[PDB]
Amino acid sequence: VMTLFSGPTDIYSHQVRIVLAEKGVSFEIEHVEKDNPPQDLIDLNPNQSVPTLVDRELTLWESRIIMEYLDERFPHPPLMPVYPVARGESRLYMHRIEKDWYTLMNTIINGSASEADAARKQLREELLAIAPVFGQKPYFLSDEFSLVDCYLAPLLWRLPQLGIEFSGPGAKELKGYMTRVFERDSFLASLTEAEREMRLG
Amino acid sequence: AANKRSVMTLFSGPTDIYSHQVRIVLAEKGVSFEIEHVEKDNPPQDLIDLNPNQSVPTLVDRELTLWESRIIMEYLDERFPHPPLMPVYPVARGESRLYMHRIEKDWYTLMNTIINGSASEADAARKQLREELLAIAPVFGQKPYFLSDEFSLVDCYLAPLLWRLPQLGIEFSGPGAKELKGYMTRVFERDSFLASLTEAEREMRL
Amino acid sequence: ARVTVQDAVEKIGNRFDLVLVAARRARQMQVGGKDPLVPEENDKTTVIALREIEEGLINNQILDVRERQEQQEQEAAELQAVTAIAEGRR
Amino acid sequence: PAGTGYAYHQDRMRRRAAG
Amino acid sequence: REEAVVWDILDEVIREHPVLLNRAPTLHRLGIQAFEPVLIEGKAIQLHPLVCAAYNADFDGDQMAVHVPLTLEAQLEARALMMSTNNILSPANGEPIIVPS
Ligand SMILES: [Mg+2]
Repeated sequence: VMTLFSGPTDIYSHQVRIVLAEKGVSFEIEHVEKDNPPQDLIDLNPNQSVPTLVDRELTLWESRIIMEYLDERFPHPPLMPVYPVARGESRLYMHRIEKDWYTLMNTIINGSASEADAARKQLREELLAIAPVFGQKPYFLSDEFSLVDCYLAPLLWRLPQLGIEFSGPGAKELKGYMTRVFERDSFLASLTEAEREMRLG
Repeated sequence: AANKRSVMTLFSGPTDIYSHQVRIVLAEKGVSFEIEHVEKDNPPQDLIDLNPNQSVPTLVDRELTLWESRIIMEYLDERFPHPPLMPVYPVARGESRLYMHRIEKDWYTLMNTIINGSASEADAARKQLREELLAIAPVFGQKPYFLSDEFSLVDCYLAPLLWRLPQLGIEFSGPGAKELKGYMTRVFERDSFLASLTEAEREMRL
Repeated sequence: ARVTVQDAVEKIGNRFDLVLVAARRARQMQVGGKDPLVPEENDKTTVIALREIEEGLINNQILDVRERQEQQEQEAAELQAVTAIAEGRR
Repeated sequence: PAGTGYAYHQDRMRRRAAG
Repeated sequence: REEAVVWDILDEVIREHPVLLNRAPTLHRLGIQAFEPVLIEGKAIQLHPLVCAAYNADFDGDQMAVHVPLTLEAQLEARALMMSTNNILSPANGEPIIVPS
């Protein structure tokens, strides 16, 4: 009965799919038109904002709640720290990227061709900021993939459609990442036919 | 430096509700914290250097500052356990993380809009605000709080935004205020609230 | 002490109301205990409630003004004690 | 709805379609 | 333990607490009547002889349940409506029902 009103394209809907297909939840998605599902979800969703989860009693509309509920209720494998010191690191590191980078990509798509450059290169120099650090752990500040990298796998995958890429530096210690996380069955069996033509993988 | 002890570091705000929402849960667990009522134009030095996003409040405990209204009052409810503030069942837990999202995105804009809005919006917002807060009247009869026996964080998102009721020009009207107005007698004078209230925010009570 | 309610039903000419008035007045003397107006003689609370109804000092009308007078005088205890937050905050 | 319980039914139908 | 203190507490729980004797094939509404108990010693539920013609009870082995009205509105319905001194007129017709038999 666990339904999902995912978008077929948007990184948010691609966010939750990585969590579902990772934990092993037996779910069933009901697509949206482009990023607009029907008017028949306003009853279970006064916001009408995808994604939205519905499992027999519940209604939830956010990447925060929808993605952490599936962690606090389907325990293993766990996608978070264990002791309260480090959750605030992960719980806040994902507040960075969801505030700086994600809304930064608005003008790259929802902003005119002038501001597409205004967001393009000022962000690329950030893209290799944590790039050398990948010689610390395999994943983004973790030896075992967790919720924090859940905002990058659906973010990195949207690179060639967006426009910014790797050229010389920024690809030395960085491209090892996407060749290590893009093969996991979770991100393997989460890719859709619409979100796939944004690259050649 | 700032975190040089085992003590906190909170560059709170003296009027901004993010401080006053945090300090309730901040002090409701009985922890020795430091208050610094500081301004946006001129806060203290540490609030701007180690705070590369520069919000209000900002809590710092031996590793880094934690800036948010949610990340803070979550970090304390997950590290200082007793007494508890959020339920156990993850079904009725994240929904308790939903009213907090249907308030910061529902009844926050009715405060900023009344802070920078035109003359009719200030009552238009007060229109959509005052009657709507009466559309939630019968809730309190069933549960002694917002659909939860224990004092939980979802109640703490209300009272700081029920303590600024007439401070931005609001007063109740209609049948059934005795259920909600009498309810305010049950929350507005608690140790978690009484000792926590900022005297600057009190003078709009008379 | 009371064997028949034939006399405590002439103040209220209806059996199905005598068992409603006295069922409610006989609670105030048990929970949130008020005081029995009659002098009790080592009886329960029920039969004490049925001994006021006969002497007219309780009925479905008096049993509200006796209380709603109190429900607002506690609100007279609201505002007059509301001065306690009036002079405690300034 | 007949007897001592008939009283309280005088009030239930006096609410729906009203206040 | 049946300590000798409870035999004096039990008699104050039964001050004015009507019980509900009722016989088995209950034909008409007079087949259920409350009573105010009095503690005897033995194992037979005594019963006033006038009323034994309402239950239609010979005393040659017939038994009788005894319920207990529990709440506070339910031991007034057993004292106003159902008490045994209110039914001295059978509902089927005005003729008495407590005729000395
Ligand atoms: Mg026989």
